[PDB]
Amino acid sequence: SNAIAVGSERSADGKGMLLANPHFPWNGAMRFYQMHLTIPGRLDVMGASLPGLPVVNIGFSRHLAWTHTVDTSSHFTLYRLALDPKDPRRYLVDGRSLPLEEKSVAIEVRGADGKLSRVEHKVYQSIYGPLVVWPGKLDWNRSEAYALRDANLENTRVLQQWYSINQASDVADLRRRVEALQGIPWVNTLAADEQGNALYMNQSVVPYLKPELIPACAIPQLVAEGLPALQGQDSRCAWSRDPAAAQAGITPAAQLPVLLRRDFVQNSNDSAWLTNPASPLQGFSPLVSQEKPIGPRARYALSRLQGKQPLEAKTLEEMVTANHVFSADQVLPDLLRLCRDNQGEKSLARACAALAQWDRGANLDSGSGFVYFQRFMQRFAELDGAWKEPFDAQRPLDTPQGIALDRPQVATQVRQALADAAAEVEKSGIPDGARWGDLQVSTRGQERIAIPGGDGHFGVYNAIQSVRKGDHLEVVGGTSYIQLVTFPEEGPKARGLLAFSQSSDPRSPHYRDQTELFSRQQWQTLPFSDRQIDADPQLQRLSIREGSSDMPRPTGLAADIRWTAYGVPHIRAKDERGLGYGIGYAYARDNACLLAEEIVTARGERARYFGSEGKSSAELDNLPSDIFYAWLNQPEALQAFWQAQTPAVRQLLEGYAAGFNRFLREADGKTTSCLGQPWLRAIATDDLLRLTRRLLVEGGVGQFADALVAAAPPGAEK
Repeated sequence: SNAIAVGSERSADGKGMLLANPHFPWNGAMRFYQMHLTIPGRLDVMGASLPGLPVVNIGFSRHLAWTHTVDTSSHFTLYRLALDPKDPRRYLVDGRSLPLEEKSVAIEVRGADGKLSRVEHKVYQSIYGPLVVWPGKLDWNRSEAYALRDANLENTRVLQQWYSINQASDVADLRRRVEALQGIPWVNTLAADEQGNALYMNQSVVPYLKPELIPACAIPQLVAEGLPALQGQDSRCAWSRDPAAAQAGITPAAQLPVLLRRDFVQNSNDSAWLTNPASPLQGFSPLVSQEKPIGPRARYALSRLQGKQPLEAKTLEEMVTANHVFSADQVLPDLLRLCRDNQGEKSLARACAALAQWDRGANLDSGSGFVYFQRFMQRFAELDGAWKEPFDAQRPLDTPQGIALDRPQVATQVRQALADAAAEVEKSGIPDGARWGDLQVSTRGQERIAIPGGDGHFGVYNAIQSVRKGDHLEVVGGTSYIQLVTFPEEGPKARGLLAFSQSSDPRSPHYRDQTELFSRQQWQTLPFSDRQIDADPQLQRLSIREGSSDMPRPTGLAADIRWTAYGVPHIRAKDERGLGYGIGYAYARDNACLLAEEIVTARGERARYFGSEGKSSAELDNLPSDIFYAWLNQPEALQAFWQAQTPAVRQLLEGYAAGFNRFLREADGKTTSCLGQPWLRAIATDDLLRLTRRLLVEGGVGQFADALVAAAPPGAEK
């Protein structure tokens, strides 16, 4: 993801400005959805949300705009267990042998003969949490095992936190509300307001270790490799408690990175360190933020942001729409000289021709030199000491740079890498003169739409990730909800797109209408004021209600919904229950089948409906996925989560479930491709809690779902 907030000292109008370019999946449980929420007098926010959540996750209001990027802080720790020498199912803490707890979950599996069979699976747990096995790295033998403690399993505040963000007035209010609750699971927050403040916060839920414990409690070999691993045989390595923290064991808000400026702040998934290089952020826990070389996207952004010239909205938009492959700036000059040094090497002629004509872009009409450049860079990354100027901590924005062609060993390996890359490109089936837009597409029914952009690891700010499918590259994730917000006199001016369009259902009018615009890179107004909404010739309006009494006076659930162009709903209600009612109904109209599928996943019922050979939209096998979510979303966990919700959040969720179900009752297939399927059914608030918790652990134990399912104690092997 990318984010840039510009303040009064650098903006062309002297006010705040925000570019939100989150990079997220184009399908599944993290597919963004645009909506505008209003409870007149006290809530008025617009942006995009994630499936099943009745709050705006990235968006803007009258005076404020905010967005998020995945951060580099740890949101869990691994614990290396010391096993009981007498018993591999017991482990030692302060030399005392403790038994592992055993939790069995039962999964129903649809077999080839259509019958259901029951599968029982044991999940072993320690005082820290479940055991995890990565064969060859985190084993469970007779000496050691590994447990995982996820900090967000106890974060019952996540929905309250975004509802609170949705009510924030300006940057200072937003900061207060986030630091007060500490409900953000695993993202940075960047924001700008009309008075020209630009805010960066690494304010998320992070395991807390007092500084004196961190070197003693770490596992050096695992930490050096990138895992937050601690000594689990020592009770002194438990997360530290500080009553200023909102949650037992997490890092107090005052110890997390914050930068409040009036020039700019930026983040492209590196640490807090170089958010703005004029004020580096340093001295934090390694669980929080480290001074690691920035990736090419952030290096690109900083190359465009530094200096003293004022920044216009158009400048930020074109940082996305230029599709510049910034990694080429570092190697392509040296690479093209090697090409000029080896004319008549027939093995390099096509590659060198394509790389020389190339516009250095990932545009629809960029030539095949992009493909040659990608395959080369995949090999260049594996070479040792091939940079002319290696990374230099005192030049962290300008290094590494160039190829060390003057060393004949580097020259030999680089030329071989280019030959191998050329061979791979030509081995694969791609026409002569094919262009990048001819290769990378998003399928919509039986047709394709050409998609610009390229992988973010090549320094394309418009990051697009794709996989080979048949004859093409199918987009699976990247640029998603785009929002560029400025604050002129009359109200917030928001511009952007939802790259993959509002609806995942091929029957919907809003299945590919913004994707056509994304292909052409034509961003649109995001209408927010009543005047803007009223000016839309596509405007449609629906009022819905159901429930208690209903008279001699207004009772029950009620919402007013207006849709503007591209199927963007604007939901007005007098309370949270009515607001949720409108959200659930509108979301179901566009995405009922998606939500039903993701609820099956979060209920651990994939194998029941689809058998063991299928996968979830997260690409986990159905039965391991079911085991994980049956373990994650046990009744006791859901009940405790529900009991911790505020009245307002409970009401939002109750309304959402009722509005979703209202659409299902009335649907006749106009926009719903799965009517009649046994897994498309009425939902409950528990189902929304299952989705919420599934999202909660995406920064923690969820990433280890396969490792949890694989964790079993050794037998009698040598």
